[PDB]
Amino acid sequence: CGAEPPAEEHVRVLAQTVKMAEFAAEHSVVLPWSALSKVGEQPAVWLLDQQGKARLQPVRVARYASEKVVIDGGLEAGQTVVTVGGQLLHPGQVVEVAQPPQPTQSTASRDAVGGGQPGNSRGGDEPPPAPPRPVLTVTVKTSVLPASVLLERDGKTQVWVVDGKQSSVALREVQVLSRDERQVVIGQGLADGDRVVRAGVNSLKPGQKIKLDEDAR
Amino acid sequence: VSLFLMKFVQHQFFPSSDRPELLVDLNLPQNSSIHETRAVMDRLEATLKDDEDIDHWSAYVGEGAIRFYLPLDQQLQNNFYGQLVIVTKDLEARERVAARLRDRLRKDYVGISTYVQPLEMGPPVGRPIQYRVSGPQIDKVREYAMGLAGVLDGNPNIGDIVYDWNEPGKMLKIDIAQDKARQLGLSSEDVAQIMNSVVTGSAVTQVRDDIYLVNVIGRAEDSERGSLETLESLQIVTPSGTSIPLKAFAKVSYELEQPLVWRRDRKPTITVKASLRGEIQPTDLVARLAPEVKRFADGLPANYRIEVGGTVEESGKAEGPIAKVVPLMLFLMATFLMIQLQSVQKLFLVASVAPLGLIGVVAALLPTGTPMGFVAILGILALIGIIIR
Amino acid sequence: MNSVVTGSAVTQVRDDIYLVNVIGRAEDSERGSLETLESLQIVTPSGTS
Amino acid sequence: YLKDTTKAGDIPDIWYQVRKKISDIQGEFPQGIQGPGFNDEFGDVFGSVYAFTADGLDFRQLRDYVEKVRLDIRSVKDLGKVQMIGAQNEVIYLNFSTRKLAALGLDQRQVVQSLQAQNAVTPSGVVEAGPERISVRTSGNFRSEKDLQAVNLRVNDRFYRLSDLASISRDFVDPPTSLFRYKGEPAIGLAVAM
Amino acid sequence: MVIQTRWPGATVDDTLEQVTDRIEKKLEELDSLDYVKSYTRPGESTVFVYLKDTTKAGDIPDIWYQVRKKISDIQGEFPQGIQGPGFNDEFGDVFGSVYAFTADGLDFRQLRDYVEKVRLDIRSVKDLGKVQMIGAQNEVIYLNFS
Amino acid sequence: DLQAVNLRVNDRFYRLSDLASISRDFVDPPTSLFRYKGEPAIGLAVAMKEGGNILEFGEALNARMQEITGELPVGVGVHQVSNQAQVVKKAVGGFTR
Ligand SMILES: *C[C@H](COC(=O)CCCCCCCCCCCCCCCCCC)OC(=O)CCCCCCCCCCCCCCC
Ligand SMILES: *C(=O)CCCCCCCCCCCCCCC
Repeated sequence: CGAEPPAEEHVRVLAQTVKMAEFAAEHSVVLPWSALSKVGEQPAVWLLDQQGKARLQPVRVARYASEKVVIDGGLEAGQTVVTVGGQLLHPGQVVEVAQPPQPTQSTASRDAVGGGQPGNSRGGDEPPPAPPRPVLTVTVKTSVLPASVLLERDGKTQVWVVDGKQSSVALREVQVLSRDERQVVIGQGLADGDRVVRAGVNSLKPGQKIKLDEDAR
Repeated sequence: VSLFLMKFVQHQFFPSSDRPELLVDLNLPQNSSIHETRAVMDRLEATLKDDEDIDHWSAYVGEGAIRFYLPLDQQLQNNFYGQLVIVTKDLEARERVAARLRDRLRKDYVGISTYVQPLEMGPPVGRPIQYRVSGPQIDKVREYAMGLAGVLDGNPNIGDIVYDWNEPGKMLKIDIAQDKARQLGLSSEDVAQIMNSVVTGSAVTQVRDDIYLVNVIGRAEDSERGSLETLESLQIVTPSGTSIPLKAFAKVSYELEQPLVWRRDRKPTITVKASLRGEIQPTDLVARLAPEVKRFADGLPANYRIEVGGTVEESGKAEGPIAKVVPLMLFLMATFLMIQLQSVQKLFLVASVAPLGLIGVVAALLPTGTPMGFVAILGILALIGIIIR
Repeated sequence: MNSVVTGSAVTQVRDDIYLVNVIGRAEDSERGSLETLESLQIVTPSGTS
Repeated sequence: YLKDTTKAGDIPDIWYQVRKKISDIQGEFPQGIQGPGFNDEFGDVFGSVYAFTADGLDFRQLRDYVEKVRLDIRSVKDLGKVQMIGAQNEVIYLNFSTRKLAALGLDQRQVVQSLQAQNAVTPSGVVEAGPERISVRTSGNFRSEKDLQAVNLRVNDRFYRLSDLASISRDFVDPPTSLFRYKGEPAIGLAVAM
Repeated sequence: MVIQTRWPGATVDDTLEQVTDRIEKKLEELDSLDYVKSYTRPGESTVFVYLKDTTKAGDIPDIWYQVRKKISDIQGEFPQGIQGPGFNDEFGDVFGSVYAFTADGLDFRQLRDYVEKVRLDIRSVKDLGKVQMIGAQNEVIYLNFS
Repeated sequence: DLQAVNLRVNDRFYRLSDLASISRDFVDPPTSLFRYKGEPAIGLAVAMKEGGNILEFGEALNARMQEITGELPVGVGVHQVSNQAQVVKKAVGGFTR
């Protein structure tokens, strides 16, 4: 009939000690833009006691805040003021250890995490067999070509597809360093059937046949 | 003893939906550029992109579409709301995917409100537990909401509580004396013109490039707009060709102003929603916490008021006419019985069996710990009918 | 003729939840009663009267 | 007035028909104002009315108190319509010293255009210059008599103060059109409907 | 019922106190209404209307029409800001399967055009309710002056 | 179409480029973004006409979708979400069971 509720968990947070700085304002105090809360009729912040609890401290900000709020007045040299708030309990709040530089693995998750296998994306996996898409039919007897057309990935997918009667593959691995992210211009290794698909490049399998009937209205 | 033990029997108005679909919502601490929302979105996406039961998953930055009339939808809270829909193979809790996601967000960045959600069957009810606090003054209702959540967090069976629009925004106040303007050769007209050319330039005619229409907008040079830091000590140009630093300005400073409010019934208010823990039902928790919070509410000026925001309101509203309708039908069926019989003695005799049937309905319910279901609140009447039969 | 009966209309103001529309008008030392409106030395935009 | 031979209930349909018949034809009238007052007369039932007499105070603050009363009244259990009476809408006359105006070579119409261009500009706007949401706000738009008394002009336009050119008449109540009075004394009533 | 209303920028407090407050007060007189949920933003006003869950169905459109009427006349008093009732009713009730058209290295314009062509070809299906796209893009043209 | 607009003689008739910067059209700061499998896309929600017999509308719809795919141009990835026809199928199946 009666159970046992789980233990209490301190609300996770990432605070930072107080370090007087001369950041352009003598003994000024800087902090990220997400560490300010209005109390009563004035801005303020939250200071954490050494005995795992939170309290509110009214401040008086005067210096501008360009993504970094800079205040002057009402400070405790070497005090862990919060820099992540907006949902804490005003009267009192049992805080979670914020001592680690990034108590969250987000500091390295942007580059790599290490849990399981990676996701999918067009250009690395084999698409399923589908009816032949009406080719881009952008071929013209030839030069420059919009960077969107070519979808060279690590040099292993040069747009080798020929724009001819079969939409086959060819030995066109010319790579010019004039890569201005706007258009690719080449002097050698070009032909009439050198052009390729615009968007359906990586999402297409080599040698796949196409259809001449195109959608238009 | 049956009627006695009836007290601790828990009640719930609606169960969830076994649909293999699941959703998750996120809310940022303060309003920022939608770019930040997309940043958190893509990070969470990169986290979950290869695992079993993970397929047919989409994002929603600023608004969540509607599948069925089951849930509601936060219309436009881009800077404070996001959505992620995921489809499981057989069960969202098969491998406790929801729990894994909870641990993921836990290890994720702090100060990011997040909540998991399995689709619910029945009329929308929003968060399972909420509370509304009123006040004709901003700071008053704010501090009172804080003083309320303080006492509310007494019981540890609640995961976390979240206030509403309880954060200000960095506002920039500026003004001119207009004396130096005419002194330097500047009029209020050109003043407003410049001020417009700095924030949002004038509007011009639209264009018809296709079936759609594109409205072109004018604006001054951007080498003087884009960031506040560069907007310091600006040598603003004058229509007379001259250029003078912003020194002629005054009171240019930072202030705080919450850009979100809720004038429920033409009155400001705050909505505090709280998650749960363990396995109790919101109704029972509300009943338990009712006295203390009531006293707290009493300890406040009369012009203010507190109300619940959970599901008890909806349950009561639904069962409203029930009480005012069922007794009439009771007497109807009673007379119906009296038609076949001819003595009140036999009437009361067979009637005695009617209430006594509440034995099994609870005996087969207490050990299982199953909450009192609304459907049962209905079927019990059918039970009365059949037993009387 | 307009400046004599009802002056031109201008933008309104937002002093509170309500709105107050301001109205222009010529000098009142030439309007108000018909008796004084007899033999009026009306001024001209060219300064003459 | 429709014929007293039709059934009830469908009356709103007839009202809608009227609104339809006039909506389209509206595109032919001149620049004069137009708006259907009451498709139906909501003024059917009215409980007790309450007059709030007072003297030596602001009619503005009086109406404000009445509005506060309306807000507090909303707390009552059941409420129909709530309508005030004899409201006051102060206006602001701007008499011009036509002689001096012509002497300066300019006309008040230009002043009107300038004031229009000055008022039509919102004194605030969202900027979001940084990651967090940011907005600017200035104090330059007209909000009171003094807010417009110190408006300048161009150099070639002899930038002067409005007082130096025209008479900024203080806001005042216009010639009445509907007056309420209790026991021979001015007041403001409030009718409430169940 | 959802009622949206924009404004070309203004102080949120003034925005609400002027447009939101007037809309709410005027609409309050409406009968059979229970909840009036206000919603404000830097330059947006949103009204949520919730009637009492005690009325019969069928006549709901009549109530919606009443709302439209109550706001139509009062419209002649708001300032030059935009205004338009979003949904007198929520048509977004049922929705079959949705279809995402992923693509990269192309024109979002041509993408939407292809989607529209898809809509035209879809119209040929036997029965069709509503067809609504999402995340559309509306390109603008800035003109910065020296 | 507007870059080569002139002015009057006393107004120094010049090209807009010679006076201002004609910024190329571009998408404004987003307000509503859709994304499939962490990738930007554009969805299309369709509703069944009221009174329409379900379990068939979806059949004809997917068939037409197959034809559209037959006509799908290059660089287009069709992805179906919320195929309720299958949901209803499994539901009624277990129900009758
Ligand atoms: C839901 C409720 C709780 O379950 C329990 O069993 C609670 C008891 C704790 C576990 C101890 C079990 C007792 C062992 C029994 C002896 C042997 C039995 C073995 C079974 C034989 C089968 C072969 C294996 O379960 C209930 O339904 C009972 C709850 C009723 C009591 C509720 C308490 C509320 C207040 C009571 C007031 C007491 C008044 C007297 C003053 C103290
Ligand atoms: C309150 O909720 C009680 C918690 C304890 C639950 C223990 C499980 C009870 C299940 C009873 C089934 C008995 C089967 C006997 C078989 C011989």
